[PDB]
Amino acid sequence: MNQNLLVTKRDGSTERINLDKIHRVLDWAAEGLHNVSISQVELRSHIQFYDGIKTSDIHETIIKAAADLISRDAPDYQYLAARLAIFHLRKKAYGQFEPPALYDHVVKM
Amino acid sequence: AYTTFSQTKNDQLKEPMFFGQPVNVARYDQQKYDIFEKLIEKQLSFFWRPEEVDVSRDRIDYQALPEHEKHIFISNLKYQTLLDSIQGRSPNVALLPLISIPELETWVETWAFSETIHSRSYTHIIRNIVNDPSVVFDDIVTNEQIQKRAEGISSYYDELIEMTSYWHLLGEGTHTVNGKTVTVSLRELKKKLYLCLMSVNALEAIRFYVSFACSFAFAERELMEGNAKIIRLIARDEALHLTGTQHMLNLLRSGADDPEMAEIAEECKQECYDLFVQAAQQEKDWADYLFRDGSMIGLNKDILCQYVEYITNIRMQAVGLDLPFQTRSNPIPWINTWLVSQIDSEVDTDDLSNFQL
Amino acid sequence: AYTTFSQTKNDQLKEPMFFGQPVNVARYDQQKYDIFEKLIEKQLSFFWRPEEVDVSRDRIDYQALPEHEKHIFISNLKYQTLLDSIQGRSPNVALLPLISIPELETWVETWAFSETIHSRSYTHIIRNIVNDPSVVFDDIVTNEQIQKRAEGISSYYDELIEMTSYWHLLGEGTHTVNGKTVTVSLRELKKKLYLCLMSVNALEAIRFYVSFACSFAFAERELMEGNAKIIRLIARDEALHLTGTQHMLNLLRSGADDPEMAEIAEECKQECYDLFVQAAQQEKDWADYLFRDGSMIGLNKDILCQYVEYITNIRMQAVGLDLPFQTRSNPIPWINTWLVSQIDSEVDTDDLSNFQL
Ligand SMILES: Cc1cn([C@H]2C[C@H](O)[C@@H](COP(=O)(O)OP(=O)(O)OP(=O)(O)O)O2)c(=O)[nH]c1=O
Ligand SMILES: Nc1ncnc2c1ncn2[C@H]1C[C@H](O)[C@@H](COP(=O)(O)OP(=O)(O)O)O1
Ligand SMILES: [Mg+2]
Repeated sequence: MNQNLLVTKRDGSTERINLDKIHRVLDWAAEGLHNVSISQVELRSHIQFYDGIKTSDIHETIIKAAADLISRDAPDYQYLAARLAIFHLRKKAYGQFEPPALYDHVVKM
Repeated sequence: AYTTFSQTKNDQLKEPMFFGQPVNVARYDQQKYDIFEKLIEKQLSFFWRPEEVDVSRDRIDYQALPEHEKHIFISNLKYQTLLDSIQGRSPNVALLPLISIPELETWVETWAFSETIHSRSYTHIIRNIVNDPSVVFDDIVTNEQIQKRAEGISSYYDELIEMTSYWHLLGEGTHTVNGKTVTVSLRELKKKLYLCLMSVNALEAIRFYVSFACSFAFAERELMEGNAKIIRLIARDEALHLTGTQHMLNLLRSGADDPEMAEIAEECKQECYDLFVQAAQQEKDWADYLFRDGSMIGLNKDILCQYVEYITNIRMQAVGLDLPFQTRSNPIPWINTWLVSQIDSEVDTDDLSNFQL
Repeated sequence: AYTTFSQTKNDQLKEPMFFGQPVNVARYDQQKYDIFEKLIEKQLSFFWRPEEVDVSRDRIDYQALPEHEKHIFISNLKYQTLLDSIQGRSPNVALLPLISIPELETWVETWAFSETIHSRSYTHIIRNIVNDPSVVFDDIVTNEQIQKRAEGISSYYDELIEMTSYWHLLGEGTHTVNGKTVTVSLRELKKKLYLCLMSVNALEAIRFYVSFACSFAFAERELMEGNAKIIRLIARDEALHLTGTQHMLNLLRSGADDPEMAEIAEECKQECYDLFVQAAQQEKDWADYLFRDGSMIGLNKDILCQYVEYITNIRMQAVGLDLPFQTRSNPIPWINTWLVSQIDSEVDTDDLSNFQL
């Protein structure tokens, strides 16, 4: 009984839900860190999938999830949740990860 | 040859674990190794039945799962049904004609018996989530992705059973059977026993714990919770089982039980390392089949393969084998949950004057 | 040869009980003969542990017994420990390599496991009525009146195990083993299986029930009541055990499972008859040893020998054998407790006037 749910990307468009996108983002942020768990972040997100779910709400939830795992035993989560948030702020301001040129930005602002 | 009641009156406390005099009188007031008596008492106290677990909600959850998550769950269930199918009969067939102390004989029978409850619980789970269980069971023997791993594990049992039959019928020595020459070496038989126990330890302490991760990953999402309740009881048994094979292996390897066995353990140390590493690679390969159609929240190929390497290092170190994989922190820490049980208003002005501003 | 997981996909419903394809996948959703599936569920429901029974008072009763009654009780306990020591391992060793349907495989393993609980309870009883359990256990292997029947009973198991090993190693045919010629006949293997099951049926349905009479006769005197509770639990299992062997024997004898087996059952009818008669005669002699120094309230040589003839006729008829003893009523009917389980004041003057005095 597959429903084939849709997610809403940042540019308004929709596509099939693909969990590998979430896997790659977390694997990117946890690279080089010690005693962190991609699996932990996903399961503790308790992310509720509905057809048409905003991709920004998905990402903002896993930020809170990784942020709440910052502990004495797993201190490197302070950097996992930070990289997820820096990544989030790049999209919010630029629509991509790579920032524009310093001159081009000042002109627009 | 093997006898069901040996005539000799022997001091059972001085017999070895294996290949000594076949057990005659079954007594439990004394033990040579009390680890097996404790394992018996502990397994009997854990006695559970599958029907005592509510699995009614699991039928709804399963039908609601995405198509590829149905695949992950039912493939992990078929593989479980296979492994504990072997484990139901094999310790009884392969070890009972070799055991020579009573506490180990009865533990092996208790060990095997507890496995049949697992086999029955798999039937219970299957018949409560699918419409025709025959579709699920018939795929266990014919599906090419499962039976490949069956013959790897069963071979160690089969080869030990065969040499045991020659050792009982012909005894040790060089023989001719239908012209062809047949050599029966007790040292080569002790070697097949050791290698078999190593295979079973990797089966119960690595292969099944990889399967536990899948069953409990559905439960961390509050799905298939009736299955998870049963798998949790099974995991509690499986912890006793691997403890048994670890204690056998380490007692054999240290020469404490049989001095000859210590060197035989060293001649196998390379085979046993390759045996464990192979099991890990086989389970890593099995993970690729589970997620061939997609992954789920909290578990994919990489996560499960990391757990394979994580749990393999632990198990192999427990039996004196070199670690084959890199050091790693637990990639699924959530799995450990399932694998274990005013103002005092008074002032003193005189004391304050005793002070220089 | 024997394999712990056969690769061929067989319809397990069309396999025979014995000598067919070794069981692969263990499923319990369907059966060829559902009698064994019911025996499994019923044995699982009876699960008990020896320590859950209070046997502390039994020590006082035992020390107060007359000297010859200590003998009667303790001799019946050594014989019980002996028989269920054999029964602990033998069904697993002798039958698992021959079973070809899953429901019968799991029953035999459950049957054997439940016997290990009996062996553990005998250790429980012994260590709670005597001061040094080693005194009792060390006498079991050497005892003159026991070892005669111990080796007699184990032989049927041993000979079946031996032929089974040759049948797996060499297969059917005429072979040469170290010069000497060795013939492997499946028909002779089916014959040893049938004779063994007959011996096991006489062991569990006659030999043990003679022992039940002794254990429960003390209980009718409110003595050794902790032992009686355990023996009562053993008797409940023992009824399940002999029912299994009765169904095996009758299915083999009636040709339902194997057409060849029907003829083999008829060629053995004389041996099986002499086998039961020998067992019955052995227990009467065993009864003669028990009361050698005197009798007790409710039980002597005549009473116990009468029960031997009584229980023997019942068992032998259950498997289609001629009755060897005279018809008799139950000489100890008390044993069955332990083995089974104003005025409507209105008048109608009209209706009364409708009457001629
Ligand atoms: C910034 C950065 C991201 N990544 C990872 C994190 C992201 O998962 C991915 C970049 O994200 P995107 O390029 O947005 O890829 P996407 O998987 O969301 O697909 P699309 O938006 O086209 O539908 O690559 C790197 O591997 N290296 C990097 O330097
Ligand atoms: N098809 C999809 N289904 C579910 N989640 C997705 C997805 N694509 C991306 N995501 C998740 C992964 C990231 O953690 C989060 C933000 O991703 P992004 O690359 O910033 O947005 P987008 O790809 O929508 O432009 O959304
Ligand atoms: Mg993107």
